[PDB]
Amino acid sequence: DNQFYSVEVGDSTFTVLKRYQNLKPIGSGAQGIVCAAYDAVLDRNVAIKKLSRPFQNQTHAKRAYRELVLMKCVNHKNIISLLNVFTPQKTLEEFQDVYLVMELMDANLCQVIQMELDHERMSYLLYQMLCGIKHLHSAGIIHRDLKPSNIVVKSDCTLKILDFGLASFMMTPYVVTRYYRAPEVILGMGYKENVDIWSVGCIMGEMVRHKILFPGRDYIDQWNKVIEQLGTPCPEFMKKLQPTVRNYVENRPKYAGLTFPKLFPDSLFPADSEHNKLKASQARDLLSKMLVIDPAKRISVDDALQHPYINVWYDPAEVEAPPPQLDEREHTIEEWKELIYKEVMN
Ligand SMILES: Cc1sc(C(=O)NC2COC2)cc1-n1cc(NC(=O)Nc2c(F)cccc2Cl)cn1
Repeated sequence: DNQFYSVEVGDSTFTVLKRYQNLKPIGSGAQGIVCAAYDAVLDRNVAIKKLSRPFQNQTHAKRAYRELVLMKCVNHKNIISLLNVFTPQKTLEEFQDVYLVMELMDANLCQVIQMELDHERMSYLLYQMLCGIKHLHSAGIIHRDLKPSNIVVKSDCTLKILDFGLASFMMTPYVVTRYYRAPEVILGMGYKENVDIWSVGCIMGEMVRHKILFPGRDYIDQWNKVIEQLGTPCPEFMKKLQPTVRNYVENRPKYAGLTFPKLFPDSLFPADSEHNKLKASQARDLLSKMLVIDPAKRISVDDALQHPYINVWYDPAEVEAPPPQLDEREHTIEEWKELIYKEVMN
């Protein structure tokens, strides 16, 4: 008789529509807790994400509102699409949580990165990330925070990006992962679409090396790892930095940088047959063109899709699609609560 029922999944209580049965924990990040469930109405398995009090603070509220609005806009096989959105609370006064429902995937890209992948699967996963980023860019969305935990895949190698990136203080224990951010984000520099190509390079490099390329406690250690491996950037890049940051960057020790065959040796690639030897040199070539500090010299998404390691998956039906407003204002808890509540109640 009650439209909703509640079940305990670890430390989180999930109050969901009775169509969703056999809820089980699968993962969790920071914005919310996630469960697998059987949807008895659609006769299919789904993933349910709980957003607890999204209006509680500016950081939570801006992301919750933006991702609800943008999700209804974008329509791409490599970008998340919601099956349902609901709240168990009946009024704005009582409104507390938002539940988002999507197709159930099998793993996040962090799990995939740990496995040895042949060139067929590695290049197909990179092709799909580039198709998804291309669709985001066509909709006027430049991501800037693409990372493995926000990318999901199924057993058949299909892939979907879960979030829309950057729009600051948080009193929670969870710290954000900054290892995939481009130099232009690390150094507050101004950016174009190919800021996301740096993140694809970091992901690709980690798939090969099975270790994060540019780790660090904060941007200080992270920038050191970038220059130690790729080398000190050109003076043309140095002239585009803001004066205070430019002084910091030009006063670090000078690094020549390691060659891409040295950063990614043949030992890390399946290099047995002539077919695989060519694919490994093509994979290194693409890494060489994405992991470029200066965005004026870094490869674009469209040119990355045309790279010989990627273009073996090209097809006009999914590379291109028909494109389609613009929100970014500060609000009180009450105003954010009503903006998110109105979006949940279409
Ligand atoms: C990372 C893993 S692991 C795994 C698994 O164990 N599958 C086996 C097969 O039966 C159990 C499934 C997934 N998976 C995660 C999502 N979605 C979100 O993380 N967020 C998310 C959401 F849920 C709902 C809406 C929005 C967002 Cl953004 C989808 N699939």
